[PDB]
Amino acid sequence: FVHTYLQSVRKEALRVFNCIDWVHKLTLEITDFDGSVSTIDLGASSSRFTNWGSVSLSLDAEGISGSNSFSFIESPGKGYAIVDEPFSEIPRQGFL
Amino acid sequence: PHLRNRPGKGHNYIDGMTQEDATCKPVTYAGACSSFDVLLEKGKFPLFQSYAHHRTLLEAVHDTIIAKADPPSCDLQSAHGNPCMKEKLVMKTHCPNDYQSAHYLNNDGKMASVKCPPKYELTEDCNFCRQMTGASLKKGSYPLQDLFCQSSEDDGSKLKTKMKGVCEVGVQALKKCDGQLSTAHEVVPFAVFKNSKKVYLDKLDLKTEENLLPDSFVCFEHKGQYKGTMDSGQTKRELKSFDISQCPKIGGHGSKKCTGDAAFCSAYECTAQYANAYCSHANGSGIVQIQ
Amino acid sequence: SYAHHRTLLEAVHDTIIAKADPPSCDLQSAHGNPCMKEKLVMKTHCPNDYQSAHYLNNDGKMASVKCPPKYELTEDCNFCRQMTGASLKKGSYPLQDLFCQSSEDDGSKLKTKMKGVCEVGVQALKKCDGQLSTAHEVVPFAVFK
Amino acid sequence: SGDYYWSWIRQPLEWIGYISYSGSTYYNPSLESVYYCATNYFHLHDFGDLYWYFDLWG
Amino acid sequence: SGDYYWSWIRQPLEWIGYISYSGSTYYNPSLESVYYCATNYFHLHDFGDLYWYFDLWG
Amino acid sequence: GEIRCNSESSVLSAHESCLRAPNLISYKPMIDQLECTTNLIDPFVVFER
Amino acid sequence: ALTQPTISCTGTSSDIGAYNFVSWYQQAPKLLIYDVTNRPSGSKSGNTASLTNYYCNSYTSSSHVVFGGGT
Amino acid sequence: GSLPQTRNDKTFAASKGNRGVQAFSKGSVQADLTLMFDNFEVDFVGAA
Amino acid sequence: VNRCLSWRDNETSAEFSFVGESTTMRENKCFEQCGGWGCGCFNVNPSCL
Amino acid sequence: VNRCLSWRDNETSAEFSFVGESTTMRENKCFEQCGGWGCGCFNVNPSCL
Ligand SMILES: *[C@@H]1O[C@H](CO)[C@@H](O)[C@H](O)[C@H]1NC(C)=O
Ligand SMILES: *[C@@H]1O[C@H](CO)[C@@H](O)[C@H](O)[C@H]1NC(C)=O
Repeated sequence: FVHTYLQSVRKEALRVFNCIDWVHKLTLEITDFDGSVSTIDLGASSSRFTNWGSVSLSLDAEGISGSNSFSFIESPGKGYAIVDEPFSEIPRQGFL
Repeated sequence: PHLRNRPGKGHNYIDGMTQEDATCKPVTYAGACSSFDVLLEKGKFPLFQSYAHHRTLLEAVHDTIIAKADPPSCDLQSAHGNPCMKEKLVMKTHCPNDYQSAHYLNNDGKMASVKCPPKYELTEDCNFCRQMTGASLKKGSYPLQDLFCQSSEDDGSKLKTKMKGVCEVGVQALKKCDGQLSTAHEVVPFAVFKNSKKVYLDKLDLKTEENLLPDSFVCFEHKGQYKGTMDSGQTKRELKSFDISQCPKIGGHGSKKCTGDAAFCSAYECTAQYANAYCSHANGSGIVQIQ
Repeated sequence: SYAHHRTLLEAVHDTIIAKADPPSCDLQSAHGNPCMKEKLVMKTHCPNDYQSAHYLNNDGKMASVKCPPKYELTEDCNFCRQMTGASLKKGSYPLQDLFCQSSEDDGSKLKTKMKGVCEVGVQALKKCDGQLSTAHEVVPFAVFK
Repeated sequence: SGDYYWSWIRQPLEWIGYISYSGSTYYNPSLESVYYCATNYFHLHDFGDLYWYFDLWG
Repeated sequence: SGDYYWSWIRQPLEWIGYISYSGSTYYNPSLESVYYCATNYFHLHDFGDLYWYFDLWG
Repeated sequence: GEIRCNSESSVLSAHESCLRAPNLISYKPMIDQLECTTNLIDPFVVFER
Repeated sequence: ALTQPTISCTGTSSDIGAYNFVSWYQQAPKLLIYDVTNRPSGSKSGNTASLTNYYCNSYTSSSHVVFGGGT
Repeated sequence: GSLPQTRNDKTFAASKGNRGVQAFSKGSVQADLTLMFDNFEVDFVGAA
Repeated sequence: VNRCLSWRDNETSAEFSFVGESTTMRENKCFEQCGGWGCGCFNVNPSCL
Repeated sequence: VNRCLSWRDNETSAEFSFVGESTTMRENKCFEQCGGWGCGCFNVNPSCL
């Protein structure tokens, strides 16, 4: 009789995800009246409730830029990376 | 019934209603206290039941954490023509039957209670006193609000209620408004800080951090236990409360041999001889901080 | 599972396992002595009406805890409590789950080798400073000649 | 009629108890289980039932 | 008060039994079912209940 | 119409009967304080466009 | 009960210290001073009332009536 | 496969503040942002 | 931990009982965090948010 | 409101009970309206038609 259990070797983990689509995203610096301490970020057809009302962005050209078939890895506090395999929701032996 | 090992003194009684000192002076596993057992009923007082190892309002009052208001409890028998029942009438409560008193935390951050005349009981809304012939009133007071208290030194003199779109909450007049006024009854969370008044909040973002202070340990003893208090033959297996002030601190002096779990042994000095009491670490205790 | 191997008491009576110094220091006469040290680091569970309980101490011998007369060991086997009109059992509760046997293989060079352990039970494996995760765990153990 | 509290006092004073207009009875804690009867009959207060302001002694 | 063991001895010594401060009774195995009563009253040990150090004989 | 309702009152009161897509809310459980935020198409902007 | 020997009626925090309902009787005794000062002269300070056979009674936190020892 | 990698002319890379990834691709957009209720005025600015 | 990952989005925690019954659109999540004296808890198993 | 949106078309309201049982083709609807003193009702939750 054999009882086997897995244990983690390194005290770190990696997060694997995929990008279904890419979205245009504009960063604005709001040089307000008597003071320019205001920086905002917003996407297509979206509004942000800043001071003195709100600021909206149309960006009517293209709200998307297609999709992809790779996978992305994130190591928290260390950065990101790209792996050239399709993102599979079912585990497979010999893969990521 | 580990929840009946109260932190601090555990004095769950109110001034004047001192006819239940057998079981409401320090609350132990044995007796039954009317002003405490209501908190442990299933489905009622869920916020305290989550933070079950923190002090109640009466416990905080008896530890001088929370002060007592001016006219601490203006009796309806002698002061029913005085502007007393003002903060109570803006709350929507629900008292059970056979209760002659009920305590709450008033606007100033102190404890005030409503006491019916003798032989009367508070109605279902705790607003009126009614008399029933041949009824046995409970000896305690019903806790009106769902709250838990603790000991803090953080100052809050600059803390004030900041609610958006609210002209007036409870008895506090936030601002002056004219026109439409949607008036309703709502469940508002609130907090009380040192040197401040009641502070109503739009959101409740609170976190707890653990420590090794004496209030975070539950120390008990057995009844009939050899070489301990109440060392006599028993007909039932029951526990007894123990005071952690006797167990020596690590690298220190004490009066009783004391053993416990990992946290206690890390904090206090666990004995190598026969122990007098067992000191476990509190289920959920700690220090709670509100955002 | 190993039901046809000797118990701790059987191994003691066959001279396989020795008896510790103070074989069982009675709590009636030696409650102020540093006896209950290896027992206090174990998490046990005794039934009721038991006046004694035996275990295999660190040195590889058999020790036991005996309550004063008419007292019984509590549910954690750490204290003695007295019940009026209770009939105590005449034996001692085996604290540990173990089986013994007769062996001639030498083990004088055998020692505990646990990775990432500063201290297990009553044995101080090494000296460590900093964070120390302290817990109760089920550790298998063996005793050799 | 008039919301009175009929109380009993004794001198071997010491308050024994009162019976109210509503039939509610309140007793001294020691005696829970010359004799006079005095009640607040003239100095009535509109804000409270100050029944210990004894006058009109029996 | 003082955690004493009141024991009975007889001489036709021979220990009969003791009754403890806690009410626990221990008897001689043979007699389980002149008379003196001596208890350890002065030479108390903090580490154990050495009740057979008999003094203050009855 | 990622979040859609059946009446103006349901929209103005955020009633639970309104339907919405899976995973609209973005959670940032960083150790100091949580950040609950989401990016939603403003229907008024599209209406004015 | 209250402690009695200007006659001074000294009590605990429950009576006099909390409530201002203390009255005096002269002995079928006759009531002289009610509500500390009102007369159909007395005063209060801390837990002790003063009046310038005289008995003092007061109202306790337990809704009871406590009579003085008497002078 | 650290991020600064180019695949079929896409050149994915870390976004500023390391909060995600980007995608550098040939293209352009038309942006017409709108202000609303813009009111930010004080009195001390009356001086020249 | 078993309750921590298997938290249903439509089930409310006991801490937020002052919300009680509400008709607003709402969801509930549970996130594991660090466990240890540096995190703030004596236990080393992961805490919950 | 829960009864208001979930109104079955074949279920008759209690107000129109003088109709009672009829063999004519018929349907029943419920519409939310304003709620507030300007609308005509002290409550601010939406009324029903
Ligand atoms: C909604 O919650 C109830 C009670 O909490 C539960 O019985 C029901 O299964 C839940 N609905 C789901 C999980 O779809
Ligand atoms: C018609 O009405 C009856 C009673 O009102 C109901 O039981 C039945 O389900 C309805 N038919 C539907 C909803 O198709």
